[PDB]
Amino acid sequence: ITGTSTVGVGRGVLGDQKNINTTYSTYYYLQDNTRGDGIFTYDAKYRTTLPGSLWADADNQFFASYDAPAVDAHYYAGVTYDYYKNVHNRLSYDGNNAAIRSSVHYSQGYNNAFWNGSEMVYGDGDGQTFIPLSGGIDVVAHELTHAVTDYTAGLIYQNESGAINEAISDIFGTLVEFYANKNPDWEIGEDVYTPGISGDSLRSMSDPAKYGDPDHYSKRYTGTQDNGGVHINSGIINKAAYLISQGGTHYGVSVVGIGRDKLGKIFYRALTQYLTPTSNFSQLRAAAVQSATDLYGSTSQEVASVKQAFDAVGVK
Ligand SMILES: N[C@@H](CCCC[NH3+])C(=O)O
Ligand SMILES: [Ca+2]
Ligand SMILES: [Ca+2]
Ligand SMILES: [Ca+2]
Ligand SMILES: [Ca+2]
Ligand SMILES: [Zn+2]
Repeated sequence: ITGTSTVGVGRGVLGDQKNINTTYSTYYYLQDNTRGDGIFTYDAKYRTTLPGSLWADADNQFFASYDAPAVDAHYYAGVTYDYYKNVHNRLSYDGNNAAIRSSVHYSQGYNNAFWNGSEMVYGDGDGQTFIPLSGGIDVVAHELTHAVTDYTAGLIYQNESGAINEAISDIFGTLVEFYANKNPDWEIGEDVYTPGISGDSLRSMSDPAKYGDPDHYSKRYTGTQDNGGVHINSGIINKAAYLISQGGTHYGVSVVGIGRDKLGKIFYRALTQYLTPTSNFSQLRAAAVQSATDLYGSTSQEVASVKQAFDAVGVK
């Protein structure tokens, strides 16, 4: 909508106060004009018609319980935009400052979040498996990263290409979490998963097997569930990315860590220059090796570590 840019204040899902960029025209709307062609947050009103209504508020204060998922979806979309712009020189998900749209309060008891081809969508959770999923910066950045992938490599959401697609979203979700630097880790969704259980998460990149996901290609799932295991076999790539950044010895293979920033540069270049819709894990290895070669040189430690990491997870 047309209006003047304003700064509201509210509380997110976890009770933390933050400022939000809003737009004033009779009401104050969750429309951030400071980033690209805007970040817009919508109320789906417990239904499944999308996007719903652009979030409107009478006083620019967002402290009601119902406001909290919208505050975080809006704010963390901004963080994610900033990460891609500041770190990778990428303007929104399409590289041309496309408007970023999110809807919250999707359906009832909805234990998930997704990118629907056009926008991000967040359930509130059922209060036991999840609380409202926009409370997780890694979840928000995971979903927006699907938009990036969809515009760039276009990895088909099935089998190995789909597991790469998922791992890319977990990788950049995690790198965005570190960029914001609140309580960062290599786990996925810990801030919104199982409020009654401390210390767990939906997936682990440092130890995928903690939640039954494979950490080596020999353990890959080959059935048909979950689009051929896209959220399962992502563990193999997540583990490789974790090893590239942090190092370690995994099934006897030692990897020299090179840190998160270089992990991000290598995988962003692979995503945007080398991967294609049909890429498999072997092709991801080659794309990552080539990306590291481009950035750091063929004789670099960075290239050697990429090779070590894919060796360690059984990807040749
Ligand atoms: N996002 C993953 C895990 C969440 C499961 C919650 N229902 C999936 O859709 O499979
Ligand atoms: Ca208000
Ligand atoms: Ca965390
Ligand atoms: Ca996390
Ligand atoms: Ca928990
Ligand atoms: Zn995903």
